[PDB]
Amino acid sequence: MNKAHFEVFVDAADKYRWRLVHDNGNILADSGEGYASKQKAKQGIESVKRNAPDADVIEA
Amino acid sequence: MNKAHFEVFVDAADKYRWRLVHDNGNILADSGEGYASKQKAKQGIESVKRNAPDADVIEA
Repeated sequence: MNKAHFEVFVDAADKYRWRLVHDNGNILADSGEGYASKQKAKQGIESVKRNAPDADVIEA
Repeated sequence: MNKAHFEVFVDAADKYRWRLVHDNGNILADSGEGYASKQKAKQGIESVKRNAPDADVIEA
């Protein structure tokens, strides 16, 4: 029912990162970290999809 | 079934952002955005929970 998709790309330091983008083109989320493997980047996405929908937001 | 939680904080420019952190203490995701409203930060989280678990990852 959503309109969005993840995209893994390379950082300025040749690192694998990702960002979630809505149909409009706004950044919804980002990997936060950077790594030297595309797999790990994708693992971050799957890690978030497995925690994000249940994780509670607190104001630090 | 998970171990994580969202946390909203201030950027170097007085902006409200957030990051998802697992029990391990690793950054799973980040807002990617940065704005002067705490509400917007939290809106980003809810928006990601509404797109992330359904969004498909593309390797750019």
